Formats: sequence, structure tokens, C-alpha cells
Amino acid sequence: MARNKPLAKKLRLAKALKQNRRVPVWVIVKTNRRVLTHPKRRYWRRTKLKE
Amino acid sequence: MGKSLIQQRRGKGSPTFKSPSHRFRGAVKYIPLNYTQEKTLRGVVEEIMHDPGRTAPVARVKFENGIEKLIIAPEGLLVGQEIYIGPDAPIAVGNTLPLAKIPEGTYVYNIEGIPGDGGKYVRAGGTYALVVSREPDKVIVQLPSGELKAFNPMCRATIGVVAGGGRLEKPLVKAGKAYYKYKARNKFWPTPRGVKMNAVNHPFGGKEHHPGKPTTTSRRAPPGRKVGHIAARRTGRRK
Amino acid sequence: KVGSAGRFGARYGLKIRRRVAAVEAKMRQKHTCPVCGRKAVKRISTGIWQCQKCGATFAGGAYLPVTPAGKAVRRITE
Amino acid sequence: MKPMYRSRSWRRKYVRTPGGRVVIHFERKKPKIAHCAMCGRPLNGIPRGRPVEMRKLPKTKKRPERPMPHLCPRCMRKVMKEQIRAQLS
Amino acid sequence: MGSGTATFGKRNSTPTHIRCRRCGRVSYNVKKGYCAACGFGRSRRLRKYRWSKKWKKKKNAH
RNA sequence: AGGGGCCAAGGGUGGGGGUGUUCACCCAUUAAAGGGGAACGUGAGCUGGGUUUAGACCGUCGUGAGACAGGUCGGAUGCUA
RNA sequence: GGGCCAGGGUUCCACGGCAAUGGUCGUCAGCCGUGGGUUAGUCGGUCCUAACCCCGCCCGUAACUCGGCGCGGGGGAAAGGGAAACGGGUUUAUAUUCCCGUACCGCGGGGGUAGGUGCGGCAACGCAAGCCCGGAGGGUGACGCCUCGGGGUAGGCGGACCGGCCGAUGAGGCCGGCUAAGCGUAUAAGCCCGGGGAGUGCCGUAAUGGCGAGAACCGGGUGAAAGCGCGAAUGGCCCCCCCGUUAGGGGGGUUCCGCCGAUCCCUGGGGCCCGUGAAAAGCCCUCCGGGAAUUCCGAUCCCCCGCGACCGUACCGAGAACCGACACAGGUGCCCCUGGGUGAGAAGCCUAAGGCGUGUCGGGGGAAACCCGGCCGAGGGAACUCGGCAAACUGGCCCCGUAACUUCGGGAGAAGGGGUGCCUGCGGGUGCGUAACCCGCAGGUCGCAGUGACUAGGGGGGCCCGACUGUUUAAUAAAAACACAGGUCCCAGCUAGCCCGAAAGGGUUUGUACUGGGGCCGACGCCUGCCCAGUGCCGGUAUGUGAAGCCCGGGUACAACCGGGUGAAGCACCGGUAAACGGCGGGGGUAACUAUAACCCUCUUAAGGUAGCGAAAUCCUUGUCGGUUAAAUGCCGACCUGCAUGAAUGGCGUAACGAGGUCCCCGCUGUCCCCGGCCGGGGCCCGGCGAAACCUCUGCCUGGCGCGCAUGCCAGGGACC
RNA sequence: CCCGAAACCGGUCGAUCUAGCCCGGGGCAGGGUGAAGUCCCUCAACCGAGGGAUGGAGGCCCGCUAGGGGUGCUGAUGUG
Repeated sequence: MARNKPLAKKLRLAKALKQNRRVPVWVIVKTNRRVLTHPKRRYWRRTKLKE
Repeated sequence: MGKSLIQQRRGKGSPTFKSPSHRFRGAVKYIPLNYTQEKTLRGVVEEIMHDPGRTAPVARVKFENGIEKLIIAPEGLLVGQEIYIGPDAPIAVGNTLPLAKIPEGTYVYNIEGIPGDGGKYVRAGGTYALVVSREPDKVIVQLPSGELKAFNPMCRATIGVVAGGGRLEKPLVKAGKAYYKYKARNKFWPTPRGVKMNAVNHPFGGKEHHPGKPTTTSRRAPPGRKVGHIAARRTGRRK
Repeated sequence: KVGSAGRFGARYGLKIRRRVAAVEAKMRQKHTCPVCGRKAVKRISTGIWQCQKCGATFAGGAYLPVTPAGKAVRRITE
Repeated sequence: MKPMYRSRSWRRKYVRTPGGRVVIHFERKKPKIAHCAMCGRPLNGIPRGRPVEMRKLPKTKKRPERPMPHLCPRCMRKVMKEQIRAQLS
Repeated sequence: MGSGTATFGKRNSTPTHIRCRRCGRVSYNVKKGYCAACGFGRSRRLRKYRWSKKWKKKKNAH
């Protein structure tokens, strides 16, 4: 099917997805150069996981 | 030194060496809680099936107190034969009665060794025990090996012979058909020889075909060194 | 000459296939029902024989309905 | 559908939509013949249907009128002869 | 097994190891029902050892 | 037509049959079918049959593991200067 | 190419871009940025239970986060078992789920009537079920193998009609013509039932075969798929003629007849067997019926009101979303395996629906050498080489014919020889009436060649080994090795033997001598001599001997201690035992004649190599002789004195069989004499892109020397980058 | 002084690789040969003889079906 996620696993996948953003520009102003790179960036292909 | 051997694996009860118990069929019980004396008990052959692991045919019997149990099938049984259990069972084939109640010089199978333990003796295809002599003290019965064991006279047994004779009369034919049989039973196979097994694998025999030390082994020999002709009294076929 | 031994081909050697041809041939023979007496009994399975006419199923030898050992039991008497 | 292998509960009829899409459907297996069991014969006046279908179908199909619908009339043809002999003596 | 490693490796596909209900590391083996890291399923206790493993992360945390 | 000796390397000094064979044995030719050296010329050229891996068999030896320049089948030949 | 499981995890979808990423560019994208999307009573999860697992308890263990049994409970298949649904429409992205239509599960009401808790028919049997809590029982759920036949229809194709199109001539071709799940009403070979009553005994199936425990043969009954109608004039295809920047639309007509050929799917027989081939949830029936019944009751019959706890659904699913670090020529399950032509074909080629030209770097040199794939080579026909390795040849199909050998099964598709196209006209078979195919026959006739392509065995003989099929060093050895069927020796009476375990306990064992455990040998055919001296095993042991204990004596105020008897297994000792491990010898002398020695002496150490086979998968050695080659350290046959054979540490021999070792013959052939030319991809140049191995230095050559195998020291010579 | 290896041992962690064992499922174009089994005709008193059919077995053959294996080329690659 689907497969075939468990509800929770989708919660976890969703979280990893959240971590896989790019910071916003304004924080960056607030910082005035700065913590960047966002360090977690996870690529779907590039990386695994956990499950 | 070398690994545990082929026999030592067996003893673990690990699964390559574990009998299936889920494709296999019932065991014999005669049941002594309704006793032999003050009998009450006849039954009807409900069906006859082949039991895989006995390599013999077996009977389901429907008793008239309402219990269903298997009894190892006699030759020349019909489905709808009545089998009786007790001493006041008729003296005929497939009927079960105590040894004392059974005549001398009649063929008998499924003999008890402790009264009321359900048959622990003569439960193979086509082979049969002979009642040679009977005395109220002890009844001596002659076993399939030619060898006489004394049993209590209040053991149960069934009159007749087992069914499924000729069993080794027909050959096994090929390695395929044989493979098929061993799955039906349990018997570690294909089984090779120790002689071209390496010195690690097996106590006798090296790289090439020749035995190490003598094949013939002690009766006080170690576990894992008791392979070959075990405690042989003689060997060969000559003076 | 060949029996049912033709299945084997070239193979198994004389004695086994000769045995096989003989044992199967007799196995094939019409056998007299112990129940009725008409020549109905055929082999369902190993050691299991059944009479088409009466429907009786009974245990017997693997190849033949009756073995020489089975025959001995009848002779001692009830 | 979700079963791919042609397993037993799986088995297939071709179905047409008019769309002309032509999609595979599973079919329920076709009926095994209930027996007398007292002597093995397929029973007259005893249905065939799928074991699910019998739930939502009628009971008339599921029996004949005579006692023990499960066995054949001739096998019952034995049984009454016995029952009376039994009341008589 | 030896070489031809590419030819071989179609399993791993199946998974036998996860984020654990108890610890949260990547070792709750679905098949055994055992966490390799924490020891959940196996034991009431957390896995901890003289060598250690578990301890090392904790000290490191301090 | 030889035997034996001197000068002389300019040139020539082969083809096949057995053998893993350098050697050697033989055949038919040939003028003659010479010898020796070059990492016993020549594997960042080939070939890989043999010698001396790991599989196996026989003989001998050895209690046995196991061995043999005894016999024997099979057993990879990397690199963009 | 289409749909999906695992697995991945936003890769999906839109908009805006290109710094990075993509084996090159990039305006594209799977990248970057920013937003958004997976909706379920009727799909599946969830339920059941399997092989099996865990927990408590009992018990073990020093003890446990350890351990096996026995109880009791609970868990275990997103391809087992199993309640119920399809079609069409719509979205940027989702949909059997949202919408529309039609259908329906479970539970819970309500209202009627069968129902004095069912009436009516001799019977084979009729439906508008059978009041009821409870537990019981019984069928069905429910299961191994492969043919053959019977049915279903997805669907391939000719003819005819209706439109669209293409179009020398206006023909022929292409194309659209569809009907769902759910219902209602019908299924019918199996399988029962009456009548009848097996005459040389009859009859049937494709077939085996049925019958007097009911034939032949007549009427019934009875249980898969299938048809029609509802569903449905719709809807969905397909056109036509008008409205136009646009939007939103409108009116129309066709939407068809047969007959014919098929995977699968479902249903009977039948063949098989030293695999005799899980459960339960649930239904359906029945037994009893706790109670309620006549003001009654009940709702399987109708019709109708209400409701649906929870998770999942995106996309990919692959020569770029998986896994291999890589978008890797790898390799991982199913389903479409019946598209057309072909032809035995799920084959090749070509071609249709469908998909793509991102198996993601381009261009140039007619492109020389060299290298990979591949094409062709006269004459000769393996002279090459360890070796015909490689390669070639044969080739499909039909007909003829077919040896040695043999386990009579096979060898065998032996071998060898002939034929095969198109056309024109016939005949046969099956059927029904000229369909759908298939099998033959005659005539005419073209090419070099008719399996013209693609597909497509070279053959023959001796020998060695191993019976075969299988397996083997996953990844330098596929073999002769291994298994193997067959044969034999051995052990055990089940409270066993053997084996596992620290222990409790456990495997075999739902097992019981036709068992089941352990070795040896390794199909068949003929056989398997001889030895128990040595080793080993086994049985036994008066006697000697043989520990600790106890006893007695001595010693010690006790004790250590010392001595003797008593001394079990064990040893010495006796017998058996080689299909247990193993062994199985030497000299001399002698026969009409030269040869040898059938012959006769002698001694070790138990016995003295027997049936066989042998210069061997035997040193010397290329023995010798013979075959075979012109010529053969080969092979083969023979002799055989075997350096250093031999009988279940199996001997010999062997049909059939082999990606096994070796040898010969015929065909054939660029392996060779002896190489050429061609073709495509590289090479080589350009443009863009862009690494590695490794790195004291460097324009030498020759000799001498030197760690004795130098560019660099020494002496000459060559020497522009 | 510093570095340097093959071990050994103790407690742990793997059968998603792979080996065998078990449950429950699935896959495998087409073609050949032709056994037992069964039947008939003609010819013979019988013994049998000749012919043809039917059936359909195989650790079976052919096969680049799918799939499994991997012999030779000691070819191609051998910083793939």
C-alpha cells in the first residue's frame, strides 16, 4: 500500500521535515552576522533517518 | 581441538534436529481412570488415517463415554468395527484385554509395561509380539527382537498384528523420494562420512580416505568420541 | 518386458525396477474386499485400501492389502 | 487491488468500466460441496454458496425438510430403522 | 560472502531497529522486541556497563 | 667423395612428429640445416603448458595429524608514462 | 510501458530562480526560496489463529537484566483464514473515500401480516422461516501433488450497416459504435428421487470404467460461473451546425447486426504416493429449553427511523526517488504472460495502445598507426599450439533409414541420403452447411540459394574417472570431490541406548526394534581369500596385585605415625572378534638342448597375496612388441619379473549419463603458410567539464670502478630548446 | 624515552548477509519421447503371432520463457 506509516512515525518524519527548513532572514538581522548553516539540514536522499 | 560433533548437536533440541509436532498425529492412550476391572467401554472406528512420524497407519476411535483417542491400527480393520477395552472384551482381533485374559500362543501388540500407561511397547508397522508362556505370577512375552521380557499380567494389550507391514519390503528408490520421507519424519540428512571430514570436524579420518584410529569404541568412552561401532562385542562375518 | 519400470528410464538398475514392476503390478491387481468379497478394493494411499462397492477403508500392507504376517493372525483363532 | 499475487481469496474477474478502464476485481472462491459425512455424498437440497453469502441468504437453501438436513435421506434411511428398533426393545 | 557486495545487498530493505520508546536511540529491534542501546524489552533496567556505553553519553552530557 | 688443419661473422644456418621441455630422439628436405652470451635475453609484450598455494585421487611412509622435487586432473597474470 | 509490496520520506504540487547540485550547458529539475496537498461504516489495518513467542506462577542457579519443563493467561501473517460497493464526475496536487447515482453492513427501534409459537402437497417436494435466555452437539469454515475433459468470457479477427478520415482510380484501409459492482429472475455437471427391471450380460467416456448395495432406459428433484431486465432514454464514446477579443454556452444526429477463433477463471472424473497432507473466529442446522404465552406472543417476510469509536491513503516503486558512499551496465516479490504480423512460442524482428529520445557532454578528422566489437578472404585444409583454444560447420521441419553396446528401459534426434518457395486447381478431417482451421495431392514457374531473413545439434570412434539427476571452495579449483539409491557392521527392551544441560531439566518422542541412534562402503553385474601375532573392542577372571574407609597390631597419657588383613573398578591372566585398525616374506639348487623352472630344500614374525587386475590417475624408462603417425618421450592394446597392486582403508567390470581427464577420424574452418581490406565505437583535434597513481633531481651513452647488476665517481664520445 | 603485531581472556551484540530447520503463500513459453494401465482386429484348438488405438509416467530430453547457476573465451575490465 501506502506503506504504511504508523501515526507516530509520521509525527517523527514531520518533525525531521520541520528541522529541514532554512532559518529566516530576520533572525539573521537580529543576530547581525551570525549563527547560520542551519546545521541540521537533512536531505531526503542524502541522509537517513531514524526509524 | 575440534568442534562438537553431528550427534552432539542433536541433543540440544535445536530445530534442524527437532521433530515436527504439528504435522504429526496422536499417541496411543488406553486410559486407566475407567479401569480395566468394572469395564464399561466399547468404541467405534471413527476414521483411519496415516500418522507421518510413525511411518504406519493409525485409527481414530470414538469411545462411548465420550472421549476421542487414537489407538494404533490392527490389520484387517473396517471403519465401523467395534473395538472393546476391558477383560470382558471379546477375545478377537483389535479387541483389548489384559495379558492373563489373552490366550497363550496368540499374537498380540501394544503391550503395557506399567499397568495403565497406554502402550509403550509394540507400536510399529507389521511387527508383533508372541505370548510364549503365561503364569499368574508373571507373563513372559517375546518381543520383535527375539528377546523375552517379563511383564506384569495386568498389562493391557490388543489381539492381532499392527497394519502397514511390507514397509521395508519396498525400497526407497532414489535420493529424492528419500528426501521426501525424512521431511515427513525427522532424520538429519544428507549424512556424509567422517573419513574425508577434516581432523577438526570428526575424531577419525583426515583429508583423504582412510580411518585415523580404530572405529571400535569403549563403553566408558567420552561424549563426542563415541562414534563408530559402539561397544562392539564382535564385528565382521567370519571366524 | 517392462512394467511401470519404464518411468525410471535407463536408471535405478535391474533389481529395483524389476521389484517395482512386480510389486506395482500386484498392487494394481483387483483385490477381494474383506468386507464383501467382490474384487473392488483399490489403493488410496500407503497402507490404506478402500473398496469402491461397500466403501470400506482399512489398513493393510503398503503394496498389497494383506501381508504374509497379517495372514498369520487370522489363523490363530478367536 | 492491494493483493497482487494470485492467492486463493484473490482470483480475478475482468471488470469493465465503460470508461474503458478495464480493472481487475477479486472474486470470492466458488463453492465446495457440503457432505453427508455419515456416508460421503454431496447432499441434495443443500446449497452451494460461498461461506460468507450463506449469512445473508436464506436458510431453505441451507436445509431439506426431513430431520438431520446434514445427512442424506438414505443414510437417514438407516437411522430411523434403528430408532424404532430401539424404542421397541 | 566475501566480495560481490553490490550484487548481494538487497536486504537491508527490511528494518529491525528503531527510536525507542524508552531511550529514544536507534535500536529498538522490532523483531526481538529488545533495544540494543537501552535494554528496554529485555530488562526493567537500562543497559549500563563498566566499559561503558550509556555512561559515556551521560558523562559527556555533564 | 672424405679426414685433418688455416683465414674468415659479410650473409645463411629451415620445416615438421613426440615431450611442459631449454637438451635430446626421429622423418623428409637442405648448401648447411654450427654453438654460446644479452635480468639461465625477452611477463610495466604475449602465452601460462610445466615448477612450488589453497580442491582431489593413487602408491609409499606414518598410531595419528600429516608428508612427498613420487605419479596425477584443476587451479587469476594488475598500472592512464 | 501500466498497477503495486517492502523500503524511502516530501522526493509530490504550484510560483520565483540558478550561487551550488545534476558524469557537460541549463532558461529545466528531484537543487535553492516560498506557499500547499494524503479526507473512508462498506479498501486494508485492526479480529483469528499458525510455525512460534512472552508473562505470572511452580523450579533451578551463589545469583541474575540467566535457564529448560509443567500450569494459567496473553501475543503472533498490511500476500494464510476473514462481513459488506461499484460506476461516473471533480481537484494544481487527493479520492471505490469529496460530489452524483445506484447499492449495502453491523447494532438499536417502529408499524403491519404468515405465526392456536408456520400453513399447504401420496411422493420425489413448496417459502412470506425457526417464540426464547442458556449451554451442548453436528456440518461448512479447512489446506499435498499433476493431466485430461466440461462450462464462463476478457478478447484478438472477416462480413454487413452508421458517421469521422485518408485518398492514383475512387478504390482499399484506418477509426468510434460502451455497459459496472448491488439486485430480481434464471444456473447445472456432479448429486438424490419415483417408474422399470440386468436377454450371447448390457452401456458409456477423451479416458480409466459402472452396474443386480437398482442396469440399459423414461419422468422428476437438487447446489459454480453464465443470460436478460433493473442499474440505464441516463451516463460515457463519436460526430454536425451555430453563438466569440472574451466568458458562459445552444440546438442537433450516431452511439450498431451477426457467425467465428483463443489466457485464465470454475467444475467433474482420473493418475500419484514408505510428505497422507494446521486452528479458530464466524455462519447454517439441531438438542434442549431458564421463562413469556391467547387481553397473547414473536419479527428469519416487508417497509421504514437513527448511528459508524481508532490508524493508514501523497509520490516513487526504478539502467535518476529502494539498496550498493555514486542518478553504479549490478541486483529485490507480484500482476499485465491472450495486442497485431510471425512462428511450436510469454522466442526473434517489425509494428499497435502506451512511454521515451536525460540508459544525459557536444562537434570535427572519410578517421592514418594502434585497441574493442564485428564482416569478408584465393590456394591449401590444424602445417599453429600443451591442446582444433578461439572460431567454423551443421541447423528449423518433413520423409527415408538407423550400428556397436544393452541394466532391454535405452542407445537414438545414431549415423547417412532426400525434400521444403510462389502460383493455379483439387481432395481429406471436424463441423455446420461453406463458418473457423488443419492435413495432404497435381500442374505450372523463378532464383546462385525456398528453415533464403531471424530462429536454428557439427558428427563418428577408443580410453580414464565417477553410476545418474543433484551439491561443492557465495568471491582464482564445478572436478575425478561430495551427496546418492543399494550393501554391511554395531548399540538399545522405553524406568533403554545415544546425545544436550551448572542445575532443574532437555533432544530423539504425538518415536518403541518394518524403531531410531552411530559408523563404513557407495547404482547395477560378478565377487569379497587369508590372519586375533600387534593395536583396538568385547566378555570373564581362581590367583597375584589394587586406593580411601573400616578392622586388628604397634605408637602416642590423645594425635600425627608405622605395620598387616580386608582390597572394588583397574592391571597382569583367558577366550572371542579383520564388511574393527591393519599385515598378506626372503635366498639358494634342478628338466631330452641353450633358456626358464612345473620341481625341491631353508628360515622370520600371526598369516604369506588368493579371484582379479597390472609399465597403472614402473623408478630406471622414450621397457619391449604391436597398432596408430612419413616421422608420435603420446594414446591404445599386449607382455608383466608390481622400485612401492589387490578385494566394503572394497577388487574387477559396467549399459545409460557428464560445461570432467587424455587420444583418433570425417566434415569444416584466417589457428597457420601470410596477411589485406572493410565497418562501427575509441584513438587523434576542438569546445565545455575535469581527476589519479606517485613525486630528492636531472639532456645521455659506453667502459672501468664501486655493496661485486651506475645518468651523477674516472676516462672518452655525442649534445641548441 | 616514544611508537610499533599477531594473540589471549572476560562481558556483551548480530541469522535484514548467509546456512539449514519450520509455517504459510507464489513462480515456471513451447515442444518431444512414451512406460504401466485399458481396448480392438486379423490369424491359431491352445500356445502365441501381426497391426493399430487409447492413456499418460519421469529427481526425463530439447529450450538464451521467466527464473537459478556460471563452463570456455584464461576474451572485455582490471586507478572498473
